[PDB]
Amino acid sequence: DRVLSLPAVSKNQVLENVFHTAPKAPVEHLEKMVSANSKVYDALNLQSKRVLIWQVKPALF
Amino acid sequence: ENDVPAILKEIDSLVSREAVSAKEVSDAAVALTYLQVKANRRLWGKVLEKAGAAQDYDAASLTNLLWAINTGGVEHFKTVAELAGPAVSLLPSLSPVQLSIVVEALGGAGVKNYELYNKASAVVVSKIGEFKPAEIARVLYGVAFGGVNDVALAKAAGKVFASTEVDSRTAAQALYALAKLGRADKATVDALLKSFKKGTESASDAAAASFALGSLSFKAE
Repeated sequence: DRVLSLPAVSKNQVLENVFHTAPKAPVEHLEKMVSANSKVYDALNLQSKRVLIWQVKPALF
Repeated sequence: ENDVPAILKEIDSLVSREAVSAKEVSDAAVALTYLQVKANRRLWGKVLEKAGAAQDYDAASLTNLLWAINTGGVEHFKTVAELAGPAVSLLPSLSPVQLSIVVEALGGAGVKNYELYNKASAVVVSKIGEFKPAEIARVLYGVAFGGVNDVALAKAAGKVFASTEVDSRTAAQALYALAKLGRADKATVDALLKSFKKGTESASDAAAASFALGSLSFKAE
């Protein structure tokens, strides 16, 4: 019964209690806000090819 | 150095920026009538686009704008009829010489604002001596063409046109206002009809007195 003197908690159960959650990448905040601010650029810039300024305030000609 | 199309591009870049105020959009409109810019419609469109966006409006910039809209012959009902919001809030703040330009421009465009012309006729009969004869005709042109059949003003204007004889252009505006009201008062049409052989300078007021006489069916002059 030498196995009953070994630590009963497995090496697996250490690696799933220490590494419980997949950690958040540093770059996943950049490349997720950048793709969402690229829609703020598109709609709201005045130099974009798809501005909403002629759709929401139609021009007086 | 006398640059008229190069000053249109300098006016175009004044009203194409982001935070044009009332005074900068008044004077852009005033400069487009003195320059007689009927050919460029988009430049007149950029001015009335900023004229709806402009939020503060003192007494002098509202009447300079409304003069320029009326004199320039530019009409956009949405822009001009929402300029009656500044006017009913600046109405005790307005000069008697300035209230004639507001009500003539808002009336001549057809702005259906009964709160404006009720308060702007009650002012012009509370101070009837304070208004020169050209100003009582401009208010009368406005209240008539704004859809108000105010005969209280048309009597008080008729007592002024009998006491003092008026200019030719002053009378023909007053005839045109009484023609739309459909009044045909012999006491006041003939008091305004004597102003038309001292020499008239425009043909627009000879043609409008022509229209106003025939619509009331008086006879030619």
